[PDB]
Amino acid sequence: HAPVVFTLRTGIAEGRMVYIGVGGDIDHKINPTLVVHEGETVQVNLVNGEGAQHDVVVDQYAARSAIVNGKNASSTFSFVASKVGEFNYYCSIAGHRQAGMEGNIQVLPGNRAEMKSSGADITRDPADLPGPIGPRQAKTVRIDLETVEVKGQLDDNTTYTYWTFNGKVPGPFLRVRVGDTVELHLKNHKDSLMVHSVDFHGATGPGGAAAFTQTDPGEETVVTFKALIPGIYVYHCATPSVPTHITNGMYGLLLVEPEGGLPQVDREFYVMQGEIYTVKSFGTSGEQEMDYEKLINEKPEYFLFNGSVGSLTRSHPLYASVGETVRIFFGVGGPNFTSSFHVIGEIFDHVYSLGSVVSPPLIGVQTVSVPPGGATIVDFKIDRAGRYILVDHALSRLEHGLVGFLNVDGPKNDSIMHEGPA
Amino acid sequence: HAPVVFTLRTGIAEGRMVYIGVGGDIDHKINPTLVVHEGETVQVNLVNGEGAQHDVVVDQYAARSAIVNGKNASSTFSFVASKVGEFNYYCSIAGHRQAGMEGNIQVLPGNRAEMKSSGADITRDPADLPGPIGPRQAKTVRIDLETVEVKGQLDDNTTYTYWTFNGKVPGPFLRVRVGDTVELHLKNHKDSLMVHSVDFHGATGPGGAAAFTQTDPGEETVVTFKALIPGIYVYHCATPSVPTHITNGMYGLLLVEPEGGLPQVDREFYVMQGEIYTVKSFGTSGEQEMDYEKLINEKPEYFLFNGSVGSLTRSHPLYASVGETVRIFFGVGGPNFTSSFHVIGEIFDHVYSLGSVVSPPLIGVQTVSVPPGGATIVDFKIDRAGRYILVDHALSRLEHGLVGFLNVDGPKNDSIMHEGPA
Amino acid sequence: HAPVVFTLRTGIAEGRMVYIGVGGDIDHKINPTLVVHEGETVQVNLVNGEGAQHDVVVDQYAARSAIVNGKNASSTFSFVASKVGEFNYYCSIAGHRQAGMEGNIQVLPGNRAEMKSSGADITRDPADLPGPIGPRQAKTVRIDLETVEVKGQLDDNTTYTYWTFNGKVPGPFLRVRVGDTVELHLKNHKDSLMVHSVDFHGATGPGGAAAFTQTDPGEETVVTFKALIPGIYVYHCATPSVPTHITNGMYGLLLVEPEGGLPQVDREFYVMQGEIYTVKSFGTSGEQEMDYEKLINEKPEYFLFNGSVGSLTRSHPLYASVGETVRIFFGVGGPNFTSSFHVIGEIFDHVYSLGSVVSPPLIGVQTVSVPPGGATIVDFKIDRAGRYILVDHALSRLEHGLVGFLNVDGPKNDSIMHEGPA
Ligand SMILES: [Cu+2]
Ligand SMILES: [Cu+2]
Ligand SMILES: [Cu+2]
Ligand SMILES: [Cu+2]
Ligand SMILES: [Cu+2]
Ligand SMILES: [Cu+2]
Ligand SMILES: [Cu+2]
Ligand SMILES: [Cu+2]
Ligand SMILES: [Cu+2]
Ligand SMILES: [K+]
Ligand SMILES: [K+]
Ligand SMILES: [K+]
Repeated sequence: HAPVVFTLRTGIAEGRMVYIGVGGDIDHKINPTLVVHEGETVQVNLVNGEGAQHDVVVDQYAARSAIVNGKNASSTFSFVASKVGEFNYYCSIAGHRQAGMEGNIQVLPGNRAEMKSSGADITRDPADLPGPIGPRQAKTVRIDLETVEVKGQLDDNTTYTYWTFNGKVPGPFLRVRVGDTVELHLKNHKDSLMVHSVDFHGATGPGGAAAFTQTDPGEETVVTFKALIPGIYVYHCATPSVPTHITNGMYGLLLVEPEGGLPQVDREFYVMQGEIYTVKSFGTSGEQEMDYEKLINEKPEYFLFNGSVGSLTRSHPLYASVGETVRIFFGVGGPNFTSSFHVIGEIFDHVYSLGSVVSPPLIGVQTVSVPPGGATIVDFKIDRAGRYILVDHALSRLEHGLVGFLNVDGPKNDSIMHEGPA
Repeated sequence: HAPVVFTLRTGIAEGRMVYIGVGGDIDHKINPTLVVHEGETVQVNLVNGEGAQHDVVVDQYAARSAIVNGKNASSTFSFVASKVGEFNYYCSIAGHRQAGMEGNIQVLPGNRAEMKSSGADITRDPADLPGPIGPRQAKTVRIDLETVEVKGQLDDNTTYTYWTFNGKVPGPFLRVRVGDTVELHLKNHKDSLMVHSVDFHGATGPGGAAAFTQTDPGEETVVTFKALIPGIYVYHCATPSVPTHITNGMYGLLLVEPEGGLPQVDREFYVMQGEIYTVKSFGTSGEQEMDYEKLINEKPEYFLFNGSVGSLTRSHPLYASVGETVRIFFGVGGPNFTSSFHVIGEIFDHVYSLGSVVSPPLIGVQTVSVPPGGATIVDFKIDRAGRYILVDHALSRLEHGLVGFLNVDGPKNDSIMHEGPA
Repeated sequence: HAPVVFTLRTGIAEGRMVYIGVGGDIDHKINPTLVVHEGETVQVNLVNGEGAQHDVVVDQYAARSAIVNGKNASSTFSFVASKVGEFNYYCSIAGHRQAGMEGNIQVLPGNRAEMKSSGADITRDPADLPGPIGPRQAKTVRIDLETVEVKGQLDDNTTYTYWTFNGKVPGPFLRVRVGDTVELHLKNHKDSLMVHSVDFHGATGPGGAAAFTQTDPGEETVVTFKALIPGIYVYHCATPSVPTHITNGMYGLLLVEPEGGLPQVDREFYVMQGEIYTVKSFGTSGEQEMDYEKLINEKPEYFLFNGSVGSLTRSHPLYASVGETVRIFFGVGGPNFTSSFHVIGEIFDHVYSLGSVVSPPLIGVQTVSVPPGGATIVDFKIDRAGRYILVDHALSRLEHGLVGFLNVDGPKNDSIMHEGPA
């Protein structure tokens, strides 16, 4: 999977100069044992706590941080845990290892256990969308949405109150044809504390339907609307506080197909990015709560593909085969951040700028900016095997949970890319 | 209009466990009375101050926050104040109401009073722009700007020292034809403390004219420059500190029309987005001042359309009628934030990407990313009535002042969108 | 060149009411002497420290700040230091000058000394790139990169440990033709602490080559890959922590030319933007260190073109002649911020949107958003003389080191732009 990340701050604790764990399974632990599995890439973040000179050296891997001099000075490093066994990490500054700066890394055989928590799985499988529509004539299409507030899994051993369409994040991928009439039935579950609604960016009229869909707990609201313009549209709850309903999970995509349909492709995926603003820092376990000051001042703790940490890496990666042309419908619920959407190891053959399905897509593009409340379509042929990586290329976000895998099976070496000279 | 928002934090004050108001008319008040008008959507933000378990419950409205457990934990909720009267809000956790956590919501008949302050109205009416140039050959054209420093209204009961072109924000919409020779006369009002100037993105040469227009208070500067390339351009003061002059209000748009003009439209509108960085938190009344730390580190307090809170909702909303084709000239003065410009309930028929007027517009677009120092043009046919909502879809900005209304009269229900089934 | 900036906070120090220097050569100095050279533009930022009313008045220049009233209230102003000599600056509030609020501005003849420090010059000269490839057929091209960790100059009297391709930032501009087979040899210098590697956005396959290029210090890695799709591609180090390797300087551009080559142009330039996250605030001299909290929370201290403060203003400005058509290859290493790239005084004739070289470029564009992990190409005819200014139009970044000069010699006044009436 992604690197396993450990943060260590230096300090004086239990009477000695030591390292102290930050977050994860090591939170506030003195000289924590870092437990890792054979073959994992292990990342260690060292932050200087008290202002003495420090590093971290990993005894048999010859991996080390840079030296860190003043308070807050930091160094980050990694190594592949290729050998099972127990290995010391320690500070190499004169006297510090003797003063107390030493702990263990345990490299265990086997695979890391699956993520678990007391929360429900609220992730949307990225293969979970309707396929292309027929060559139909326009018609009336009934859509059902239910709004549910649910304790969900946010990360291993970490939970959060999500608010969702149909129990997952993003909500259902809706797919209709230009000219269709949509008849929406919105039910707000009876255990909901809040009113919920929906605004479709592909709808024309008051609140994008939100003026007709403010729905009390236990009740239903119904609204009919015409789909007048093809495009790939975000939709989201539109009940005040709107950025609050959105951060909690109430966002989705609505595709309005052009008359002829989109170009035919072998496989399509559904991916949306959002932020969560928790009182505790990213990586702290337990029951997380929303922090309003962080929300309104745009200070996110979690950045997420499809609802959760590890959603598209461990829970349900994308899977395709070599030679397939693939399409990702990519949307940004937000509420706030522009995504720089990129698939590492591949190139977008076509990018539907700003979600326009009528204009000719752009050709041969590495990375696309997608604003919150915006969506695009990217298509590309997969020429060869590999683990391709979905990222927002504001790469600090990798460490706030933002990473997905597109797994394509086949040989490591081929004529498109291979080790060694030509 | 837009929800009336109240922030309550919990804590201990006057010898009891209580709610304490934050900002607005309730700042620092204990168990404050929330005064509200019939028909308003009321939003309450609860932030846990001291770490006991809390909620807010509105007696008779069946409206409540989620329970908030640790310090900083937060819950936002809203409700429509449909019934006139006096209603209790209280904490439902055992003992907390008797302990002192209770206040009153007064729902008054009629409408909320207008916004007032000891500041001048510095807002640009969105219909305040010159219309299409006729068919003309290119000619010499005189433009007059005056830089004025003025105490303006920022919000209800709140003021700020604005720096402006001609006393409003954005400055005058300038409109010339490609090939025009522009003779710009820039006067700095004698009462200004600062020198002021102007850089047009549509100008070719030193500082986009800024090298020629550094103008001492009481002086006049004159520069002539040719408009070589059609487009929709931002202009702004360019005297150091340029971000300071921009945040204070010194930005506007220059349209350089292409040869046959832009497509004819029923109505054109002029809107610009910018930020203000105050010492005090958004929503705190009184005389506001610039915070330089917040400016250079991009931590805004106010995000604004046309200069002021309520600028395009209560002061000068956009007006149009059903069936009209409408144009928005939309620019970001900034200084720093890219806008995700979106009109809730409508779809952009045409988007002039990156403000290009020569390249073919994109078709059928929900949301347009516009950088600081950039502008765009969006055109759309308004198919039906409703109140349409201009926003930056980084939606936390909603609750920092960034919202606008485009009001279109007519029935709620029609064939394009109506309540109930098809 | 760019404004000389001094920051003063007010306070009580050494027993009086005074101004105190913040950063630069005045840091923590009481009533500091601001030393400046004839003809420089001087900017003073005044920040209220203790809460009494203050301003700053420059004697004889008649330049002053606005009055600042509460703690943190700020006001910036500037003046041109046109007269050599010594001039008092003082607070005009009653009693404050006698209470101690007074210092000196020393305006010296001649030019400011060149930036110096104990660090290596790590800046890429923007003219340092290979020119257009012949109209040859596809072939095998060898590329060599070495990854080196080096103490570099960040600013005058300030250094940082940069991690680089080939000792400069950005790395070498790489230039191949679509269809080429690229044989990349990556050497990691034996004095490196870290493994380093390479991900090319122009490569197709595992990690964009990163799966094949994790290189221990003192070792080499070789990988061959085909350039399948023309485009302007970012490449960067891809060893965990990736945003750490990127912020330290490991980013560059790879052009995969289309079959015909790019349109012919008179002069090409190579510019990249990135951020540095130091423990100390921007403008603090000395040996700087990375701050991981600032990195991962996206709170930068330096925004940089080509590696360093003053890199494109004083060290290696861009130079061209009137009449030339100029091309800038512009990319954002990041790791985090999208750039609003603009050349003050010019307009882009052609913008290759999202870095697509297959799609028709956009025409007549003032400013372009470039995401981190993305690049574009902008072409423009320079019609007349002037000092043109490359900026990211999120203009607070000017004060964080983000500015560049394009120098075009010739007359100040002409038909395109001149002082006085038409
Ligand atoms: Cu140590
Ligand atoms: Cu909702
Ligand atoms: Cu929306
Ligand atoms: Cu309580
Ligand atoms: Cu000005
Ligand atoms: Cu500008
Ligand atoms: Cu004073
Ligand atoms: Cu590296
Ligand atoms: Cu990348
Ligand atoms: K491909
Ligand atoms: K419409
Ligand atoms: K030009």
